[PDB]
Formats: sequence, C-alpha cells, structure tokens
Amino acid sequence: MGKPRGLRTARKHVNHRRDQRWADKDYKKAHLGTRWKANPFGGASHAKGIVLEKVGVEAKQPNSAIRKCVRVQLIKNGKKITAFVPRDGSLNYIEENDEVLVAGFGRKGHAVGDIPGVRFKVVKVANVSLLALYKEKKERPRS
Amino acid sequence: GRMHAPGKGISQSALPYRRTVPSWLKLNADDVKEQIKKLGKKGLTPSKIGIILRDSHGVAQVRFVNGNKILRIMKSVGLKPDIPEDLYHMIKKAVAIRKHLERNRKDKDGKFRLILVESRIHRLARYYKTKSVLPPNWKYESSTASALVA
Amino acid sequence: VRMNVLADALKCINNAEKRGKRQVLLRPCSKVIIKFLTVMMKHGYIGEFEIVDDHRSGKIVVNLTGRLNKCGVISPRFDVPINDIEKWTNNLLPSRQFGYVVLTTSGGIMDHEEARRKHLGGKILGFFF
RNA sequence: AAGUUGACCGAACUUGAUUAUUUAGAGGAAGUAAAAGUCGUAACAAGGUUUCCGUAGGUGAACCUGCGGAAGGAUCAUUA
RNA sequence: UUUGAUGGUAGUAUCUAGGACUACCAUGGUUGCAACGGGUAACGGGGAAUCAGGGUUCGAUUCCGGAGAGGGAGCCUGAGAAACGGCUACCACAUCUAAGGAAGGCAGCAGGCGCGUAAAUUACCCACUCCCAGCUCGGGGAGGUAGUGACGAAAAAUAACAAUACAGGACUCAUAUCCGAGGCCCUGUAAUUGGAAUGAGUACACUUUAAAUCCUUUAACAAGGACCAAUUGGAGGGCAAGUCUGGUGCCAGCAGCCGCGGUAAUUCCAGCUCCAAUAGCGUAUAUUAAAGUUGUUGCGGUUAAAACGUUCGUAGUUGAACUUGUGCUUCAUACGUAUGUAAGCGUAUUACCGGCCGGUACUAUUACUUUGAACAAAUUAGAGUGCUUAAAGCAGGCUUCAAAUGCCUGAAUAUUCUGUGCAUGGGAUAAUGAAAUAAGACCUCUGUUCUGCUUUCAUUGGUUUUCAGAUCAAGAGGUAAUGAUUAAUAGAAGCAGUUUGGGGGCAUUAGUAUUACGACGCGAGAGGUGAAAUUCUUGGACCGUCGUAAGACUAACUUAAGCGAAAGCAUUUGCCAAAGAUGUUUUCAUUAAUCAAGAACGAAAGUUAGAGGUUCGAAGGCGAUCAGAUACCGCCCUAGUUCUAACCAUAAACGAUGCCAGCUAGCAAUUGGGUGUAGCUACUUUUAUGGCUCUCUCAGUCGCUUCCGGGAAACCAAAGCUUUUUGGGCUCCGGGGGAAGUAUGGUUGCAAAGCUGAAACUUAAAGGAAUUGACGGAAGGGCACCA
Repeated sequence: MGKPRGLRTARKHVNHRRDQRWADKDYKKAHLGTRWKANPFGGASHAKGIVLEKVGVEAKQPNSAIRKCVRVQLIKNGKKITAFVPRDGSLNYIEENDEVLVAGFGRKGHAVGDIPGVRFKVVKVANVSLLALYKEKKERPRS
Repeated sequence: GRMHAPGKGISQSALPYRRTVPSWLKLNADDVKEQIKKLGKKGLTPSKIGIILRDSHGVAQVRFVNGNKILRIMKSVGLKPDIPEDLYHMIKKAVAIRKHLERNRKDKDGKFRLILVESRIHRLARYYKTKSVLPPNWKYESSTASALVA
Repeated sequence: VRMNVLADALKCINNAEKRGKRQVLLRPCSKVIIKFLTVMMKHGYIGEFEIVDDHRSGKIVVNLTGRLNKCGVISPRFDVPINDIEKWTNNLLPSRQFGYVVLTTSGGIMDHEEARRKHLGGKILGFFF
C-alpha cells in the first residue's frame, strides 16, 4: 500500500524508513541515550553496590506473598534501587551492609512477574557467590 | 479527466479514416487560403474559422485539404495572434470573474472559480514560455490584463 | 493516467483469461507490447493476434488458448545484468522448468532463455508462465 | 655575547555574553499503583433521559444543558 | 561577508599553487537533491557477527591511513620534527632542598594506585623475521620466547573384551492374549571372582631450543573401583523427560511468559528416579535471526493502530502512440526439411594503395548493458597437499631404504576494493537534439570576399602574383518529392451550440404561522403535567374575531431526485458571473498525473464592532419529583439564533473508504443530453411542438443477486484483478496497551484555543467481526389459583 514505485525514488524510500523507524519501540529504545540516564545500571550487564534495608514487597494478586527484596545503592552513580534475592534462606545469609553484586532479571530491563517494579537480582554477596552459598558449597566469612 | 473538476465525461470529435474526401469540392483545395485569412481579417480566432467553413464551403478538416493546420496558415498570411487563443479566452474568463468581484463581493464561490482559472493560465503560460511562442518575462499580472483581452 | 501501456494491456489479458474468454481487446498497442506478445506467441501461450490499424494509436484483438496462468509486468523497468538475472527468475517464476521473464536487452525484446545463451543483458519488461 | 626597540605568533588568568547538560526549591497541580474506605450510580439491555462527536457555559462527583453533526441505533421500510 | 566570506588584481610569504596573507576594486558564494547549527556512548577503511535472498548490528583491537603523548602554545638543529623516551614558557599536578635552588611527564615494556561489571610476569634472549650505525661481528623489552590464561577455535580421559550368579525377548519345539525343554541372534545387575589391554601420571636418557620448558619420541614404574570417583541445569505446558515418597500449608517459596502453593502439592522443599547437552553448561546485558512486528524484494490503513475537512499548488516523483522494420534470393549448417555464422534487392551503411587480405579517412549524445583495463595483503570464497587427523598450515613429493645441482611441481582462481572514473561491443528501452514566412542542407563549387606562410626572387633588397596547409563569406537568382508525424474512448480551449441543477452573489417579493398590541363579543377560567405546582385572569383572560406592526422560518409538493471542491444549498421575479454533461469529419498539440512547503474555502459553537431583537434558549431564578436532584418535566427569560464588517479553523467535517488511469456481470430504476419508433399524441389542419411509449446511446448515481472475486468475518462490482510474499503512477498515516494529544519548546490567535509534539514510570493484554448461553423500560406469540 502506498510507496512510490518509480525509478528515481531512492531518495524517498531511505528517507521514509529513517523517518518511520522512530515509531518502533525496539529501535528507538537503543537510540535515545537513556541506557545511561534512565538505566541505573551503567548500560551494562551487572553492577555492584552496598545495601541499605531488607524489605518485603507485597506481590501482585492473585498471588499473595511478601517477597523479601533488598533496596541497594550501587556505587557507579549512587542511584538507589531494589533487587530481588532468590532461593529461600538468602536473608539470614545477608547480614546488612555487605558488598553485593547485582544483575538483571530477564525481560530486557522492565519488570517481570508478581513483583511490581523490582527489576534486578542479587548474584554475589561479600565475594562468595550467593547461588553457591545457598547450596552451602561456599560459606560467607564471619569477618 | 477534468484537472480542476470532478466530471469525467468523455466527448470529442470522431475524425474518420478517409483523408482526402471531399471528392465533390467545387473549387481549388488551396482556395481556403483566401478564405482562412479573409475571415481572419474579420478578427475570427481559428476555432471560429474551423466551423464557419464547415457550412459554407463546406470543408471538413483543413489539415487534409491543405497540407497543414489553420493556425499555421494564418501566420503564413501573417494573422497570428498577439497571445494564442487558448490563453486569450482563458484570461478573458479570469478578467470577467474579477469585474464581477469588483461589485459582487460576499461571493466566496465565484472567488474560488477565479483561483481555478488563474491556476491554469499559469499552466498554459508555464508551457508557452518553454515552446517559445511566448517569450520569457511574460507573466499573468491581473492589473494590466483587462487591456490585453479588450 | 496510463503510465504504462504494458500494464494496461497485460492485466487486461490476465483479467480476461481468468474468466476464460477467447478474445481480448487491448489498447493501444505500443510496438513494445507487440513484441512482448510475439515472445508469448512462439511459446504457445497466445494465438495469432490481429492489429486493427486505426490511425490514432492502434488496437489489437488478441486470440488466446487458455494455457496462461499469470502474465503481468514488472515496473519500474529494472536494469538487469547477466549475473543478477537468476535472482529475478528464482523469486519470481514458479519453477525453473518453465516460465519466462522477458527482457529488453540491447539487441531486442527477448526472454531469459534466449538471452542467457546469446549473452545479453538489459531491463526487465515483464513475465509470463 | 648581554641588553634593547618594533612587529608577529601566542599560552595564561580576569571579565562579559553564548551555548550544551546536570541539580536544590516553599507552594501548586496532574499520573500510576492499591481491588479491601466514603459518596452517588456515568456507561453497556429502550442501562431506565439512546449513545457518540465538535463547541460553549454550568455543576460535590461521575455528569447536566444549549447549538450543530453522525449511527458506531432502538428505523435498511411499507405513506399513488 | 565588521575581524576573508565569493571573485578580480598586483603583491608578499612558502618548497610551491592558493584569501594563505596584504592593498585596492567586484558583490558574490552555499540552500528543501537538507546548506547552516546540534548530537555522537564517532578515529576512517580493509573487515567482523548473523540470515534462503534482500539485510541489520559492530569495527578500541595485530594490516594500510589519520591523530596525539598531563593540558595548550612556541621552537632549535636537521634532507626530514611544530619531535615532547628534544628544548622553552604558561596552566595543573607532583619531587628534592642545608630555603639559595634543581629537575619531572609509562596513551613504549613490565609493575603499583585508582576507577570500575570488566583485562596476566616488576621473567628470558636478539637464534627468527627485518630495521639502524663508520656498518659480515654492535645495538634493537621492535621481535622471538617461557610464566598467568574456560575470550575464542581444534583433535578428545572418564573404560573394554569375555565367563558363571540372577535375569529379558527372540530363535527351535511341547504349545498358541495359558504352558516345558535347548533359557537366548538378548542384555542388565552383580565390592561374584579370575583374566586382556593400556595413557593419565611417573622417570633414566633423548630429541627440543639462543639456553630451555611442553608436546612428540621414551629404559624402568603405574587400574579393580572403595577408585584415576563429571558435573552443569530441568522433570505442568510451551519443551525431551516420576500423576514417586516424606515435609510444609496463598506459608516458605517457585515461575522468561501461562501459571503453581490455601494440612492428597504431577510446579515448592527434600529423598528415589528420569531426561537434555557434556569438559562442559547455566545466568545477566547487548545484537542478529525468529520479524510476512519496519516490509526494495514483502505489511497495514471501511470496522482491529492508520486517507489530511476541502480543493489548489511549487519543489519532487511519474509521464500516450509514433522513426530501417524486415522480405526475398541464397549459401555456408541441426537432420524433401532446420541458417541458428553470412551474402545478395529498398537509388552511396566511410575515400586510397597493398596480397579475399593490411596501412588508411571518417565516429549526434547520456543512462543502461557486454567484455576489459586498472589497482595492497590478511580475511572470505577456496585450488592443491595425509601437519597421524582436525582448525590450520604453504608446504612438500619422488628415484627411492640409495649414491646423488639428483630430479619434479608448488606456493591457484575469485568474491572483495560493492559504486565513482577509463577502454571496447551493443543502439532494445528512456530523455534531449535538429528545417518554418528559413543565419535550413548539399549545391549552384562563383571567385564576389577570405584569412596565411613556407619554397624560390645567388646572397640579399624593392616591384607582386600563383599553390595559398588553413580560415570568412559564395557570382545568391539555380539544380534538390525543399522542410510542420499522430490527433490519445489524455488534456485544454471554442462553438451559429441546445440546454440543465435547493450551485454562489446582489436586489426584489410572497406565504401562512408564532408573538406583541388595538378594537368587539363573551363570560370564569386558562397554561400546562405522570400527578402536579410555578404562571396568566384590579374580573374584560382563555376563546372567537377583524386588524395594524415587527423579527424569524420558507412547510406540504420532497424523492433513495439534483447541484456544489468540501463545509453546504428550497417563496417568486430580475440582473450578474461561473459549472458539470451531452453534442461536435471545431481549435492547439502533450500542454497532463499526484503532491512537502505555501495558498483559498471551511457546519455549529465561541470572539470583536455595530444594527436588530419574534420564536427558541446554555447560564441564572423559581415549582415539583426524589432518601438526594445543581438533572430529566413546567414557567418568564439572559448570552446566543438574526443581518453587516471582521477573526477563529475545528465536527462521527463519515462512505470511519485520498486522487488520476485500464480491466472485470448480472438485474431494475432514475437525473441530464443526443438519435431512429406516422409508438402514441395536445391542436393552427394533421404536420411544426409538448407529453409519454418502448427501443438505443453517453456520464453516471442508486438499488438488489451472486462471482472464475476477495476478506478474520461483518461484509464489498470494489473493499476485486494485493499469482503461488508483486510491480500502473503519485501523496498522506500506523507499528501492543496506557501514561497523553499530556509536559515542553516553537508558531498562530483578541481570547477560547489551533497546527506541530516526547519521556519517566506502568502494563499481559487492549482491541476487531462472529457464536452459544444470559431468555433484563427489547418488541412478538403464548401459558399456570405454589399468578
């Protein structure tokens, strides 16, 4: 539908797809500079930080469980975010103000499931690799 | 059809396949020379000479009785117009819409019909300045125009 | 207005054979389009057509068999060299058994089997199978 | 050789303007989540005043009313 | 563009051109084909990642090029540097100092701090490849070489062969969804046990190398699982895999999404098992494919997101047909047939000599296309080849176990460096070009006019003619078929044209009505409503009647009619200008198509400034109803409706459907025009006309019926011809839902507001057409003493 089918319309065609790529939500997400201004991660996969408080997120209904998140301030630009910790245990293994390594959750930035707003996930705490201390292959130091 | 109107109706002349008929003509074929210009001296545009000779002579089509057309025969005599005919009548219309509008304003649908006829004087001017029967520096200015056509 | 005579006389063929008429009237027969049907005539698809000669532009009353399936035109007439002549037979024609893409090469109007042996390139003029 | 006179390249700081970002703010006002609060029932059934639109005014709130439009209507309509 | 911007001119300056710099003149130069400005998480290119193609993303990174050494500037020597492993200063950081002063730049190789999600040894030698010096020999953290190294690629430990033990189906056969014997062409579980192999290690020596290490080569050692002991994820679906057992009880938690979990959990946590890939695999971010969800190939826009309200209109994009096409004669050539190479007629497809053949004079153009030229390698494509194979590598192989300058051949060809530019063939397609009262061609070759200069006037000078290499114009009156394609079921314009239409403007004019008043009769009611009340009767109302006056609105006729670009348009009559259509052996000759920007019009409401001011009537004020009622209903009313002169620019401005063009079907009506109906038919007499009748015909518009149609359907002669990802051209718009047509900037406006127009955050659905139930101020047709 539409498009000019003449011989010398290469000017209009490359103008149009440049004009109309700015309606696509996936193109324009990566072409606006907000992987540093809006992303509290520094345009990257992981980040490190220092925690503040261990809190209970009320899950979105139909499901109903307090979700045991952690609100952390990452040291890269001082922004204060909230991360989720998996695999029950996981908060008697934290002992607040230990240095944590934080990653994403999986849906390419935005939130995922029953937990509203929480987009990041704790990977290591005090260097000892939280998924491995959950199965007690590593122990968090008492120092 | 109709660049400035919706109505797509088709109607024209249907010229036949045979060319040199009349096979019954009273005089010379080229004695329409001295009746193209003898009625060209009465100020008749060649549309009116193409139909005044359909009924007295009565010639069918001039470009088969002679070699070439009616407008070319007149400037072979030397009666070509100062402005060609499809601009002479297209401007005399746009003159008359302005003279109707210098007394009957509140009329936004005679005004619209002026923008139509002025947007196509500018299309026959933009062509006649290419094929070089109008010179350049020839525009439609509507303050001199009424002394051209009258 | 008619920016192609070749489109306004090949859809006019193709619309009149899906209804299965035996004669199509096309208008107004550019000599481009006569030598397009002459490619289609000598491969069986078209009967011996007749050119009515009125001295305005011409008319043709083209006989046909019923072997045609889709006989359209490509526009705009893309210049095709010989090395990219098979990118236009692959994605267009149904199989490489049969069908043709007609070219206006530098020598004449010919299909894509005679041009690849005579080693000529040109513009795409249309297609039929 | 020092030193010098005049030109020319010109760092640099001081001031003004010009951009291009980022940030503190009394108050104000919109949005989202949060169903489980209050008040009424706006809409969908002729949702009990058919609805919607543009535009103005009015009203605790959904809304109301005028003027014009549309059917996405509750009439494809039978009335020489 | 003052303060060089664009050019001229003379200069200076430099190695040299040049506004590079100066002085004087000139006013240029770039621009919607995107200049200028901004951003860049930008060093450019070779190349890299990923796909069937078309492609998207990346390239700090070993190769070429640019660039720079904390920040800027300056500069010396030098053929070469605006050099920083050179200097000078300023700025910022640091250093030593006996306080006077002196020196410093690791974005060289190592190493330390720091920042960080994010990156190794303060090792060894110039044997290699080359570079430099006075130069066989010196130097070179260039370079090679070990140590770290799960970035990434390649080849592959974690068993194998049998025995009985217990065991399966199957093979023969008693027998046949029962059953024995040879249990067996079977495989498992066996700390039964007993055997065969072995590299993993290990260790002499060796080869290795600059000296080494490792691998390869290796004399001695080295397997019985209890060990030389493979783990990472998952077992609801998507997705190959326990409806296993205990635990917990919408808890703990799990889950990419859908979904699980509420004292039986196939989804949690564990046990017992199982399934995938395997020295691997899981997670996070990015990116490609998936994606026909960015659509050139290849989407969508009636209703799902989406045709600008309307039409003009420049840039742009697209543009009707037409020109030497072939025929014969042939022969060369697949089998009387087939020319597919060519030759002979359409008056001359370029003039000479050479022995059909070469030098040779002469080439309307561009795009396209053929084959070329031309140019880095690595990569890539990939030829060849037993590094044992492999990814690689550019070697190697042979006679041959040899003696043996003793041989043999390597070390391809291409995409790429896609395009530009050049050479050559072609001349289909597509533009431009030419000859108009001829500054047309050859000719009238006339000498009327030429231009010029090297050969000879012994040498050298004067008188001056010819060939004049060439170049202007010919004695012009004569010899050239002496030159203008069609006229588009394209457009435009005309017409002695006949009309036609609620088209627009201005006057004029009519119709009843609704008021409001004036008379007169009447007598107590009247408005209204679900019921009311407000309200009108100082009775003279209501009603009846004649009236006068004013402002509105143009009924009925009124249609599935018409006109108009759209919004819109209805009393006659006059005048004004314009329009479609039909007719036309009229005229011109491609003038056309569509369209950013820009223009003109744009219902209602709202706004200004006057004139009006009946009806109606937001707002306001009362009366009811109602739990409430700022509403619906009822009364007087205000802004407004009205007219003028401006503004505004939006409507469900809808057919939720852009415009020009071609095609594709029935059936019936009507608007307009044309043409044959002595078809009728009004009467001057029939005729001329008018009315209709059927019969045609244009442009249609309606209507209905179904396609060889299409679509998710509803449905539509277009919304079809969107074949088998298709192609007539042009333009606009959409990319899940919200936040939001918000914020903000700009622009328009007197204001109201209009045209532009995001993101944060949030979300697993929102939506379309249809189906069954629900069976309600939904109509229809029926039933019952639980009516």
